[PDB]
Amino acid sequence: LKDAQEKLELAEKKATDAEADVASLNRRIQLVEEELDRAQERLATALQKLE
Amino acid sequence: LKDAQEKLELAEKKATDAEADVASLNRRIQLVEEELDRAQERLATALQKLE
Amino acid sequence: TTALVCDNGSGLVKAGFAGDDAPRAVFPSIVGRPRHQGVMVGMGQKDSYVGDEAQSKRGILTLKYPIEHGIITNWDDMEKIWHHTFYNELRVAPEEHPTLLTEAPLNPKANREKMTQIMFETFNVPAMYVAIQAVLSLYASGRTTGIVLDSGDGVTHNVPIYEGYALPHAIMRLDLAGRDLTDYLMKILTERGYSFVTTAEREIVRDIKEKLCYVALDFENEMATAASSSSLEKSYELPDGQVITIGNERFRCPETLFQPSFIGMESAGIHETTYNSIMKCDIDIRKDLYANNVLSGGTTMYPGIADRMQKEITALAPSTMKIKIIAPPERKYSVWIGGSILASLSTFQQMWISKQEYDEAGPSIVHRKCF
Ligand SMILES: Nc1ncnc2c1ncn2[C@@H]1O[C@H](COP(=O)(O)OP(=O)(O)O)[C@@H](O)[C@H]1O
Ligand SMILES: [Mg+2]
Repeated sequence: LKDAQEKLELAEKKATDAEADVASLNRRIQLVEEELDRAQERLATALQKLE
Repeated sequence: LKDAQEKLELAEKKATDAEADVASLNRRIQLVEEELDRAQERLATALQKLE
Repeated sequence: TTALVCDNGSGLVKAGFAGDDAPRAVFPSIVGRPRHQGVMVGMGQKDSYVGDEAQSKRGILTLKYPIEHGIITNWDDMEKIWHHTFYNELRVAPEEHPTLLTEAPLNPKANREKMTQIMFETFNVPAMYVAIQAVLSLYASGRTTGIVLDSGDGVTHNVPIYEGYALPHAIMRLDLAGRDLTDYLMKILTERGYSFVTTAEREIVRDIKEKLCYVALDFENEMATAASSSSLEKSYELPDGQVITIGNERFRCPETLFQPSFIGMESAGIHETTYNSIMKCDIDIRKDLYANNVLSGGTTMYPGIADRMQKEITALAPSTMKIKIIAPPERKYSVWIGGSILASLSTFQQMWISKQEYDEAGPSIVHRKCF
């Protein structure tokens, strides 16, 4: 159907936009993982200085 | 119709795939943000101890 | 057996069996009698189309919601809606299933008592329980603390909870919600020439609001930009053609949430009633409430609200506290998912209001220990 055709096209476009946000969330995940590792290391050094 | 049928099915599968991806990535971003914040609280504890 | 997790709401009735992920049947709660005369004989014309059937024949009906602001104003229509929900959208007789309705905070008692009396006398359920619409939305997030802003379509209420202990003196219920935003959008569309008056065209304005409107991060800058460029004007095709172009009406409709002076309401926006609700709490649980602010309800689905609200609260709150706004993608059905989780618990299985208890104490049992 023509309207179902437009709807399916719009939904697939919405899927692709969700995939673009999937990319952005992947970037957030990776950078925050770097942050997690850096925090582990910095906390270790801070506790050592405490000792 | 058959053309519309295939279009509809493919768009629906793509939409569901994108939704699942973005949802799981949202869960991941939640987890990594939790990592960051809890590490920050450790940082504050260490700062207080050292001072 | 399984429990029926119904959720009356105001604008969309969401129902389904306990233990699933999404409601089984979601349909608008409108009952519309026909208004014209009708000349074809034997067409099988009914006297009232309810639910999703009246959103397809809305051209010749006069739709009227049976729930105004949380409270129920037309009990016969609400009974009709419930009967439809049980028998045609789920096809399970209520004689063999417990029910778990939901109710906004600070609602009139008579509404709740009449609800339980109907459920026990007309539909004759085995046992029913009424729960506050915000605790469920807190269940669904998997938290146990946090202050939840459940901006539905009827009424926006803001219930803070800590460690499972609700704070009854800090509930701030405000009656601005999605319906008032629909009316205000329908009122500001007249500034371009488009006049929607009929109760059927309110649905078209609602669709415009859902598909186009968004919340501006900064209001004055957007007002200045929309008045110079034309990068915002998005067009939309009515149910008959004649596309319309929405200019700066896009972010002015949902801005009413943060400035209720637009529709003449005195109170402060949803950005400041949350901060006031927090400040009424004790001084030692304010950090946790700041960090676990939860959004729910349909009207909080505007694109860009989770950033505007965070910016506003960060402006109001002390600079040291961290402000975090939980906005799950399944916001609309958050209350119902929480209701399913609560009904699926084993510890909760003895809190239902059993029918023999109602027979002994009357409808006023709901205010008693079985809350
Ligand atoms: N995607 C959306 N974008 C903007 N507004 C929406 C969206 N979906 C629903 N709404 C608004 O929310 C209302 C539905 O809210 P809902 O959570 O169903 O209320 P209730 O608490 O009664 O169930 C609708 O009337 C509509 O105005
Ligand atoms: Mg609701």
